[PDB]
Amino acid sequence: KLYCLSGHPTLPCNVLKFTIMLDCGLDMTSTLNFLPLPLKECSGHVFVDSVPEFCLPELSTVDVILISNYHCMMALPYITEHTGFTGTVYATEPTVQIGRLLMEELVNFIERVPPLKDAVEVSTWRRCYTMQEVNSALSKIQLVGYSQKIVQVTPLSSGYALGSSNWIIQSKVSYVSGSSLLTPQPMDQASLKNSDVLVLTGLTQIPTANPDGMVGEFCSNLALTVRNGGNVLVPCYPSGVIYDLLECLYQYIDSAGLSSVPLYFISPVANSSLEFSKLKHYPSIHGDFSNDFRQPCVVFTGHPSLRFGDVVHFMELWGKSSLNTVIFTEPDFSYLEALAPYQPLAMKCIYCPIDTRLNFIQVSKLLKEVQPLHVVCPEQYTQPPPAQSHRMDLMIPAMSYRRAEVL
Amino acid sequence: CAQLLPALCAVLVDPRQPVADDTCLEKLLDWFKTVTEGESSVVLLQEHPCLVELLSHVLKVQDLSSGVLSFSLRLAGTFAAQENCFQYLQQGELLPGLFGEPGPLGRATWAVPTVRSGWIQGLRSLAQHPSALRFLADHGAVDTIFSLQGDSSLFVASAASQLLVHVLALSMRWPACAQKIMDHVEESLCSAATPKVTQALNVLTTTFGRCQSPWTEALWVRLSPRVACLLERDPIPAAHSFVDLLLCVARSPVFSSSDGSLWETVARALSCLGPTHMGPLALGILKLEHCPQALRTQAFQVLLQPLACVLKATVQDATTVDTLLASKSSCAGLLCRTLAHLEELQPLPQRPSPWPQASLLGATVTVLRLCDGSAAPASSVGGHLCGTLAGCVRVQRAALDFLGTLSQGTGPQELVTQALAVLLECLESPGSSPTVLKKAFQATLRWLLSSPDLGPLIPQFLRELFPVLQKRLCHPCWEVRDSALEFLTQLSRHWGGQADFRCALLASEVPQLALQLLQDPESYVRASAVTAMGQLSSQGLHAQSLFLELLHILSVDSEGFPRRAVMQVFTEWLRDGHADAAQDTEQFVATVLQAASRDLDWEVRAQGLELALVFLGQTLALRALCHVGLFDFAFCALFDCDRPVAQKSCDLLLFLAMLRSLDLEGLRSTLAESSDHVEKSPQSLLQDMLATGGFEADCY
Amino acid sequence: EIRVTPLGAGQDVGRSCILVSIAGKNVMLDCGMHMGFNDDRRFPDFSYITRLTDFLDCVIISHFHLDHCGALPYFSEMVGYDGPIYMTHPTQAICPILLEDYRKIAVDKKGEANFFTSQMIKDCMKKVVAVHLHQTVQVDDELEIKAYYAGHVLGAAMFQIKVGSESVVYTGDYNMTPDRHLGAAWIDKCRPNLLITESTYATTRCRERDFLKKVHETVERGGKVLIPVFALGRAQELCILLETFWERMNLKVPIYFSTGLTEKANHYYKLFIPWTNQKIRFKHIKAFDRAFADNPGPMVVFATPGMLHAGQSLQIFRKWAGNEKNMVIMPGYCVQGTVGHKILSGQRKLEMEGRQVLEVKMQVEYMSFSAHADAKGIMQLVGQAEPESVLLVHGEAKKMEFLKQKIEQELRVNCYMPANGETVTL
Ligand SMILES: [Zn+2]
Ligand SMILES: [Zn+2]
Repeated sequence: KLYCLSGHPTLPCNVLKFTIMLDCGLDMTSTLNFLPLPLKECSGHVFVDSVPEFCLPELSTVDVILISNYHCMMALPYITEHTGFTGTVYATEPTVQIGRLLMEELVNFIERVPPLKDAVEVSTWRRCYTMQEVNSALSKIQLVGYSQKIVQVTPLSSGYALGSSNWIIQSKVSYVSGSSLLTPQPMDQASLKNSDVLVLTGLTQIPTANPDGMVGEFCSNLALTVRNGGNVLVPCYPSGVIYDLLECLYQYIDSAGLSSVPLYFISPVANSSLEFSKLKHYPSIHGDFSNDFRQPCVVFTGHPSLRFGDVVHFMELWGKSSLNTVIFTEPDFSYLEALAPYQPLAMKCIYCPIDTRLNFIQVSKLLKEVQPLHVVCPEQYTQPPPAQSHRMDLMIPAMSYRRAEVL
Repeated sequence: CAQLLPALCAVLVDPRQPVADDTCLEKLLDWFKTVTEGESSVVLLQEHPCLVELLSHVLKVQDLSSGVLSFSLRLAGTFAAQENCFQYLQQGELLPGLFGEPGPLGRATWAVPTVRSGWIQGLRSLAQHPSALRFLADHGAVDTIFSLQGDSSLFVASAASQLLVHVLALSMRWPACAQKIMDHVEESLCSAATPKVTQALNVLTTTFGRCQSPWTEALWVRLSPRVACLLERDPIPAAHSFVDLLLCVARSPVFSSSDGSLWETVARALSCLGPTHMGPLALGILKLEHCPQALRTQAFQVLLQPLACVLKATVQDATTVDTLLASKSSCAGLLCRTLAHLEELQPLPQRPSPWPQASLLGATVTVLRLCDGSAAPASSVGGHLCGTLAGCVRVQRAALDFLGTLSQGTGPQELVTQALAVLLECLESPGSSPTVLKKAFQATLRWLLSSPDLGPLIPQFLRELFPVLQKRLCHPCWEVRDSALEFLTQLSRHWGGQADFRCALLASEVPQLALQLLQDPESYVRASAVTAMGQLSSQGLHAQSLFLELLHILSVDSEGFPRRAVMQVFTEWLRDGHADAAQDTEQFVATVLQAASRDLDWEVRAQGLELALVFLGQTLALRALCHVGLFDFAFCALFDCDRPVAQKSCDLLLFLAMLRSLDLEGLRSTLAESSDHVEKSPQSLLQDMLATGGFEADCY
Repeated sequence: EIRVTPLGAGQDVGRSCILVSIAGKNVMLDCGMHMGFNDDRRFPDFSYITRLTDFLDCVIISHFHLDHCGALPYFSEMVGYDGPIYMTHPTQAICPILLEDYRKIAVDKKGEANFFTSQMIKDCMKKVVAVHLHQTVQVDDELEIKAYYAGHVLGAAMFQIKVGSESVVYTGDYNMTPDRHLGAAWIDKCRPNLLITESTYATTRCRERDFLKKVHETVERGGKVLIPVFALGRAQELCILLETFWERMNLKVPIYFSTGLTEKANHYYKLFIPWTNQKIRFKHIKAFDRAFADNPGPMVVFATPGMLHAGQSLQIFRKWAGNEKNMVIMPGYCVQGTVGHKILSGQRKLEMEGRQVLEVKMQVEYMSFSAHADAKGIMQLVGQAEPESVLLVHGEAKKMEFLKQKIEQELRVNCYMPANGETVTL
């Protein structure tokens, strides 16, 4: 069995009955239906005027959670502590620390100021967790290392980011989420070969885009506007695509000679996040930041849903002049739905999604090298994408929201 | 040289010496080939009898190195290129023994490819007269070339084949050599081995493209059934040598006036050869007007149809469909060769009269859109071309080159719009490679100058091109900023005076990004931005103190290409008469020639002397020449470290009291030959070979 | 199968253009050159592979030496190749300053007949996809390349070429001596089918001490020193010796330097620090001017044309002479046509234009500062890689015979040492 949940492909709560859970991810795509946090009309879009509620996946017996990432973690206290759950969580410490950073900054984002017909489920959207639930959930985590056995459930090193691992379970059922052949420690795909059931929830959300081409397309029109006298706003996380952005932004400063521009970074957990890697960290917008504002700066704010964080200030401030620019590097949130409560924007909106995860070519290569008995995937990774006429679904069942398939 | 020549002849065969340099020996061979043209070789061999002693030691001493063996064989061949020297080199049985068993052919040193490739060259040097033909015929010296036709070295095999061709084409000027050669050729064209068939075709290709005469007609008649029988073999043997033979036979019409079965050998070959080789033969047939139009139509319909499985499967035989869908390798190869052959056939007058310009542009645009997305599939063939050919760099390069060379064909403006609307999409595509961006910039440039005022609908392409040009000038790779600056230079050289290129360029932020590149880390991006902002400021589109930045780059920069580019920019600023370098003609040349004089570079000083040439051509006053150059930098430059810089000064001074004492013409005659002339001379080479002072080859 | 043809250098140093055919992919494994020759023999023979764009998947340039990259702007833009050329990041930057100096030697050696221009150098550099070390680059769906650390000069890499499970790694010009500069070669257990080594030092600190002793002796008795070097070759290795020893025993006597195509050693050292320190996995030296050598007293000058090719070096060497206190140090081969071969061959009477025999009474010394793997290091690299067959494409055949005998004796592997044009089949 595989009692699937949370029909988003990259953020799965796949409750693999056996009773294990394969990941505890949170969609958060609900928050794009709400007004910002500095029903109403905004450029023809209706918006709920409340706290931005979260798409909880649709738990007293699922004794195990195999959390794998830190973008894929942020549903943890919803089902760990406040829901009547007694059990455990496993990950590795580079995952857990910078996951805790994101959850703490999200509580900071929301409790500092305390498509609707097409919405998949509205009766399950609940309010945000609180710091006590965050700490109680993160107190249940039992750290395990790479390739170390915990049924025989073993994590394996993957190539997505720091501590991003993907797990296997022996009797055989394997699993993939957040993997990358281009890179962090490279994939441990050797042990993935002998398998009976396989899961491929973690793949690219923009398969027709080379990630290196998108890094170049980020740096190019960053430098195009910071050489134009205008700022740059990069809505991103303290941990995630920002480290790959910065290890190439330093190289672009070295290579193209773009200097004398101050790279900033504003997040309540960013000072605790940079040690995991000119970048002038400041902790917030109100304080010492207001006195150290050099005009052609490049601020890396805290949340890319464009309602939380300091980013809402920067869109309400910069969003009227064309010199300023926003570059969307996140493959999770919509370029256009997250920009919806600001849509009369003169500010240059740019979508440059850096996703280092598996494009379908190397998905097929990995499946050829592995040769599984069966392969389970999201229903969007079994049929071609709804935006393309290509052949970019893996050839080798499928799952949807609250779909319980049997193998 | 002639005084040292007995000493070196003693040194070369001396076993007590170390091994002579294989470059020294080949330079001696070049010297001997030079000297045995204006003098009779038997006179030379009579006056210096140490050479026959060297050759007799080669016959006699069994332990020479391979280099000196090859040197002596090629030397014997060089001397015995005349008949009298051939009989003089047989008074002691040297030549029959050198190339026969007594020489290196009958011992272990024959294993060295150097000795075999020297034996072939010695024979080719001597086989030039009837006595050499008799010596080749009687002693079996053609059987050895028959064996060496299939040698392991590609340098020996491709020399044995041309030695056979030369022996054949000189014997026919049916003699025993010319008949035994073609007997072996006919036996090999009927062989079951690909190497032997390849060798026979490589002999026939050369001997049919080299000489046109009745005996070649008889050869073609007696061998065209054997040639035509190769097309019934599975697989086809030596397809490219076969195609070369067909296109060298058919390019001479004297073989089609023979039995007609050449044009029926080609006609079946265009229908039975594999998908790799129908293209070259079809292009070669269409490149010549001698083939029948019935054959030519089938020759062109096998060239187009790879670009017709795309047009019939996208815009909403199996002999190409099975090729275009087998793999990315097969599809990529077929389309690259197809667009390359259409690049070759595009600018010819031999092209077919209904040249499908609109359909070819449609197919090219479709291939480009298949590579960079948004190519809708009209079938399942289109659905395999959309995923097989997506993100293919090599087909994108071939298609962009072809779409560049479709510019020359005149057509309606719809073709120009359709081409540019995908060239722009290739420019602004985030995934476009740097090489694809170079191809796309060159293709866009070719397609823009072919729009005859710069034309309607082109300014609206400029306002959509420049927001891509600015983003390309900030590219992470220096290749793409370099390519964008080259594009801006080559577009501001053509329409720099056009209204909608000065109204629409400064309305962008290209000049203020072409100025920020003067401080780019890469010397190439500083150099191509200096030439960019000379061409940008030659037409008045600067967007003042550019001269001081340029003079700063000429003075204190830490690279060479920026200073070369800066002196070039002043060179065309003074040729053109730019206002910065024409408001005060004397003072500018004065302040730039101190920067030019003290350089550690030679092309910068050469450009300074070119600038002095420009100033002296502007003047014709002599007091203006009394500044830091035009009489002083030239005098120092005559004794410069570099011959091109020195020659630039001597040519400048040829064009005052101190000018009288300088022997200009003798200085030029010295400064017209090599800097190596005192060491590429015969005497210096002999001394370098005789140097026993001493002190191994390594990396430079 | 794998078919390898050394197109220009299989049993000689120079014109390195080794060619490898694996399952469906042809790769060119250098584009070498040859000084000496001045007409179309300086370059490899590109008539034994015909179009090249459709036939050749990859071109791979090992390091920046002119005998491994000399024909690259000729092969690309005269012969007509439009494809990917794979140089490590340091090599891509040093190469257009090394090859803009051969264009100067050839421009005054009157050998610009079938030759690459400066614009052609830039165009060839714009076709380069500069890889990083230990990074797997995909050129096709199934063929990948991977650069390594060779440790010979600034940018030397040992490129591995792999389709599926079959592979070949070209270790062009590596080193196995960790010295006071670029370290030793590292290759992991790739275990390929073929290992295409280099065998220059086949039968193979003393030079480090002797160089400084020999300059130290003739700057304290009033003599002068000339080191003839190329632009960014081995001069930058000697600059740190002349700063480190001159921290110890200064004497504060001048040291000059002159290229014109670069800075003294800083663009070299922007690249040297991350390449040497991360990627394995000055006030004494000053500037030189054309009139700055007539100053009396001791002096040390590095000159722009290496090997005593006719240029700055020839003038300075011609002008120190007549003084036995003066001295010149040769660190390179100095090919036959050059004055360097004439003076380190044994001659002291040299001719020039007219009849002007130069009485060379300088001290003349030759300390070969070439960092190649000796006998032991080559077998240690073969032990590191553990291949199925070894190929030898650099060095003289007489020493390569003994290296074949040893590498077939202890390590039970098949060693091939083909001549130019010979095709070996695996
Ligand atoms: Zn070498
Ligand atoms: Zn080397």
